[PDB]
Amino acid sequence: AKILIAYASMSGNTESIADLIKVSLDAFDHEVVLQEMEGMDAEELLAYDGIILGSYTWGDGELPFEAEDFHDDLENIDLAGKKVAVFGSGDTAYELFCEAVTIFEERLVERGAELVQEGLKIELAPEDEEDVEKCSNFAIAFAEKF
Ligand SMILES: Cc1cc2nc3c(=O)[nH]c(=O)nc-3n(C[C@H](O)[C@H](O)[C@H](O)COP(=O)(O)O)c2cc1C
Ligand SMILES: [Ca+2]
Ligand SMILES: [Ca+2]
Repeated sequence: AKILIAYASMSGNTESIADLIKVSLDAFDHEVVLQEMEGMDAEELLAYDGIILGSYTWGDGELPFEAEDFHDDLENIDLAGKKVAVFGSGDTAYELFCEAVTIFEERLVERGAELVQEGLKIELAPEDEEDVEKCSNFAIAFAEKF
């Protein structure tokens, strides 16, 4: 086991970002598991060397209902030594664009994880050239940390 991508997606935008990151991480002969974070016991993260969380942002910059349980679930695990990163899909029409990226970044650092880079912030779906290149650069820099 190596790198885990746990994502929360409702309309598919964050899921599409998770798919792009995994494919890049595949090209480096890493072991990349792709999972949804809902109903996922947070204990599973300790089997991995790297962990990449991903979530969309819901009302008033709050985590979606599905991700707050997993976020609170992280309260009781030591992530010391785990190299982590965060991504998310939001909409700049809101004041708190991709607050979920900041929320999960603080929580992972709050539990001893080594945050290797600033989170990836995509608007809506990664359905154009520079969004795909944003994901491609983010995933490669994470692989350079390994
Ligand atoms: C009711 C509602 C509230 C939202 N609030 C925010 C927000 O506070 N900040 C933000 O960046 N995006 C917000 N969004 C936009 C979603 O984060 C955006 O549509 C995202 O791409 C959905 O990702 P998904 O396809 O993985 O579900 C909101 C969307 C809805 C419908
Ligand atoms: Ca986009
Ligand atoms: Ca663009």
